[PDB]
Amino acid sequence: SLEEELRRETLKWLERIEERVKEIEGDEGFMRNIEAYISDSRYFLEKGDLVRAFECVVWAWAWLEIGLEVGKLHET
Amino acid sequence: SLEEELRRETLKWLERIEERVKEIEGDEGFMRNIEAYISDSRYFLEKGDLVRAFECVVWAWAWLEIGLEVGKLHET
Repeated sequence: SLEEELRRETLKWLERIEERVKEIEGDEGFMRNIEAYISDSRYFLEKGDLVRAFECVVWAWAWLEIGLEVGKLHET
Repeated sequence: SLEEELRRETLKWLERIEERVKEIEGDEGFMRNIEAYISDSRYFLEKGDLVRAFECVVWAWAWLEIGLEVGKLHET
């Protein structure tokens, strides 16, 4: 149930960002960080490390959202 | 045990940032976001919403770390 809640949220945000990353462009470091935590969330999700899996999806989203906010990233 | 793992990590990162926020200065929006998710992590942690509690601590840290990286925030 806590396992259920973390799995559902991780997958939800991970499926969203795998699409979202494709819609934005900009600073290559920001973009590399994004893919780096996307890869890591995917990897931990698969082997069942749910806390690290969720932790990496939130970092991926923060680099993405904050990148957009400060104009290091732009929608295509 | 998953409850244990989320509680331990949330508290650990929350006690660290409550100190850390005091050591840095800069852009007031960045700083307001930081305190806003610190407040929210504290609130969810207390009522037992562990996933949202952890989720807010990671956002608080990302605004802080990324703020430092892009030089919107500085160590005092």
